[PDB]
Amino acid sequence: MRVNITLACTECGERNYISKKNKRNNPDRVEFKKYCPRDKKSTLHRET
Amino acid sequence: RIAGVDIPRDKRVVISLTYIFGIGRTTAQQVLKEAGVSEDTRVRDLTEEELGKIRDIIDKLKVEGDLRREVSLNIKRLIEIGSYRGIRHRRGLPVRGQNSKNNARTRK
Amino acid sequence: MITKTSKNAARLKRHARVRAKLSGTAERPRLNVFRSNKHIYAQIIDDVNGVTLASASTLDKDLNVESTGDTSAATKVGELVAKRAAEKGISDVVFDRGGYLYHGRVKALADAAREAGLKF
Amino acid sequence: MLLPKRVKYRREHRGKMRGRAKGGTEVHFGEFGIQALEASWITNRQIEAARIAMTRYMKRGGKVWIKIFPSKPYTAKPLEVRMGSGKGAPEGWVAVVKPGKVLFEISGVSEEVAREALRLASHKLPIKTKFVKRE
Amino acid sequence: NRLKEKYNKEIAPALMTKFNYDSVMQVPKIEKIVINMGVGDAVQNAKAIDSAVEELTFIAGQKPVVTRAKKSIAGFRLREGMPIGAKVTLRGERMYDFLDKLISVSLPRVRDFRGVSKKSFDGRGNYTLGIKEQLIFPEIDYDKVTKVRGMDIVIVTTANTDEEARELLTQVGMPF
Amino acid sequence: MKAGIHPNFKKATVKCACGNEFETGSVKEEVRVEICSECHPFYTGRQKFASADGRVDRFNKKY
RNA sequence: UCUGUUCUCAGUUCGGAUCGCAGUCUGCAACUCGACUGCGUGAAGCUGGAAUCGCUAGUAAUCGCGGAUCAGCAUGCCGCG
RNA sequence: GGGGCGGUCGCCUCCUAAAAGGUAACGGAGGCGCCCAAAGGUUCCCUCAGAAUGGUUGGAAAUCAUUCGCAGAGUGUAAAG
RNA sequence: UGGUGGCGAUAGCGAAGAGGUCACACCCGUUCCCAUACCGAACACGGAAGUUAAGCUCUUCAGCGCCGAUGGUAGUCGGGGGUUUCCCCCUGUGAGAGUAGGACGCCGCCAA
RNA sequence: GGUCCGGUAGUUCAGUUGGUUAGAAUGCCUGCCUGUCACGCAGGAGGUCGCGGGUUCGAGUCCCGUCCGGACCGCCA
Repeated sequence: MRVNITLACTECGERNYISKKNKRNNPDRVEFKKYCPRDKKSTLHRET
Repeated sequence: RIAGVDIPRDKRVVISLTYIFGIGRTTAQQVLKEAGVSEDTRVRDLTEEELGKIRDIIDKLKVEGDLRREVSLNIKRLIEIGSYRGIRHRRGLPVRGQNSKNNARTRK
Repeated sequence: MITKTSKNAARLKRHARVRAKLSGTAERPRLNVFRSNKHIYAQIIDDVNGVTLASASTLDKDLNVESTGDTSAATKVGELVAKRAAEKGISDVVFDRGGYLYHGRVKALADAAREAGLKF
Repeated sequence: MLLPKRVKYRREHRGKMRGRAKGGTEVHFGEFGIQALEASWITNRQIEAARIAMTRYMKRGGKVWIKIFPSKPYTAKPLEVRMGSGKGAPEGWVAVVKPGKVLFEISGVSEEVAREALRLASHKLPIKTKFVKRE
Repeated sequence: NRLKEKYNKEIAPALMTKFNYDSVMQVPKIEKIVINMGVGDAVQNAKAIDSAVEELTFIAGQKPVVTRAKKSIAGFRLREGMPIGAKVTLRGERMYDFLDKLISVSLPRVRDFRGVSKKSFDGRGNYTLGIKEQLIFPEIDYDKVTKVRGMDIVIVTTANTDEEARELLTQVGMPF
Repeated sequence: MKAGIHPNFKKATVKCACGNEFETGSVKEEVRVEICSECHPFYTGRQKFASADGRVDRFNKKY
């Protein structure tokens, strides 16, 4: 199954991005690097 | 090894060489006697010249690569000559001559 | 014999592939390279009118070297074509490898053109 | 009883008929043939009956050619039902025959017997026919 | 190497005179000698290919590649994605170093030998061997061998027809 | 070649029991082939001298 | 059986079946359809389900040796230790 | 094509559809309520399915080598483009 | 003769035949740049032993493929009839599978 | 005429869902047991899945149609 997830960051709490993922294929708490708006630069986004 | 086949490396020479299809106990003992190989030695420990000069003697006797084919063409001769012996070979029943009634189970 | 395709025939497909994306317009012409076994050719081409502007080769009638096909020749011909662009100055060009791999004498030629001042 | 051994769909439009036949307008394989001069449908029962009426009479004289195949099926709703609510099941195969098409052709047989035998078979078909021969 | 020098010195002139090629370099030539491995795995024993690879590396001069099966087939229960077989290509000095071992020691060392397949050719100069034992050169650590499956061997030449390749293989040194 | 993955390959002399010498390279360094192409019966051109082969269909009762 | 040498737990030097080759004997005669022998070969079998048999000491268990049948034909039978 | 019962109710592909678009019927055929951290983005490089012939374990097909081969093969999935 | 563009293959596919001092291409060997999910054929690398065999470039051809109006017809816009699921007459309009034949290349710009 | 079920060893039922394995009693066969038979005790073979077509690396077990039977409905004037 695919489950919704919202992305989070350590550089700053305010994070907004959403995505989809498969529990079987990625049980681990996934990481992506994306442009945070309020920090005004690219940072590394975890999920919640 | 000896003639296109292996030999166990840790057995007495006289017994060990018999494994090649074509020589049994008597043939092995007489040919190793002719060679002068002491008749009892693990084949691991033997010398190169004696190995080589026991190769040629057994090559001048027929061994498996030729006896197998030769026995097969002999039974082939018996088959297509139309012999009673041949048809017994063909059908797989005993050939030497036995009462097929009771046992006959070594074949089939 | 075993059907070995011509090396130039194979190269032409790659050259067409890369040419599909770009071409050299007016005031933005295109450089080109032939990496022949024995020589290296360079050309500045304007696509739309279908005519060249200036060219250079290892077998040019001066400044020769016994290389005539190696990286040293590539550097020398590169700075030569830079001057050949300079007199009827263009100052900018779209690079276009001749369906080659940007590692060797093509890189030497590109380095020569850049240092001579043809702003890619 | 020519079944098409398979078909892409078992139901399709009845279609319409206009103009002469597209091809096979004259004899091509036999000495003589029979031609239809109006448009209509022709079904397994018709071709089978005509074929038997031909061959059983002609006996050992020769061979008979058929240029027809009922690739077209045609449907019919089950008896005693209000119309509508789905196309009916298919229960027969039919061949379109525009005018000019030559149906049957005969080979290796005398002229007069072929003439009268084709006349005999023509009554099996529902269609005005005209005798026709190779140029 | 030895053979090759001989190929330059004696073979090419001899058969060039024997066939009258106007251009000398048109003379036929061995292009590659290639090995294929196949293991009835689908997986039957996962360690089978993982053994065949590093025995075949010793047999040849360098490491092979595990062959990736093309399409799935339930006849052998061979799912698409479970590796079967291995391939190593040989050419240059290596092909002659390989043919050296083969012609000199390997074929005469077979459990039994007569003249090699009479008409194994494909039709256009290519030619294949099916040898059942791994006994190719006598210094393999042969006691290790568990499975007896030998090699599938293909010699590829620049020949355009079977007759010229047949003639060439003679003085290359293959019996028939 | 990609360094390391291939085994060490080097010059490897060949010695047969007949003394025939051959100029080979191998993963190994010295090989003792028991019988070589100069000796093996079929390989001897045509059984030149490595042979023991007679064949007859005979019928002889005269003693 | 006793003594001594080798073998070192395996389908093995156990087992010897069945096979091709070459012989011996008898008998007019050994293909159907003998026995024996030299080679080559070497099979199944690694203690046998449910069940079942003989045996009260020179017995059972083993080991051989003769003998009637008779040219040859014995793992049978009779008898002996 | 009276109700009841049966069937259907949203979305996507094609035909019906009358060479723009649109166009109904309890007309004719299928599918969707997802899946993919790569099956995305980009740079770089190629080329198919099937067939014939040789090749063992291995045949009709496993894995190889040659030749033919404008697309038959693929394109996550249902049709069309 | 090489390079590089536009044009519908009238340019293709085949069958034959010519060339190479120069140009090109095969070739020579991986020493270091780079690479072979195995490899110097391929990638690149640096030469120049010999070869026009192939590629490439030229000469020839209607076997295949391709292009192709003329008059016919079938269809059909718009009118008019008929015994009208379908036929026929008039103003046009105009199918394609068929032949008349065209073609086995035409235009450039930089280096000979 | 419609809707829904099913169809497997010689007989009766699981599996039929688990797409990637065909099973359990009875019957039958051999042997033992008994004076013989029957019980009983050892062992053993079988179907390759109603029929046809299709998806899939793979159909018994998924989707279609055909045959077979069985359950339900077939009402208002």
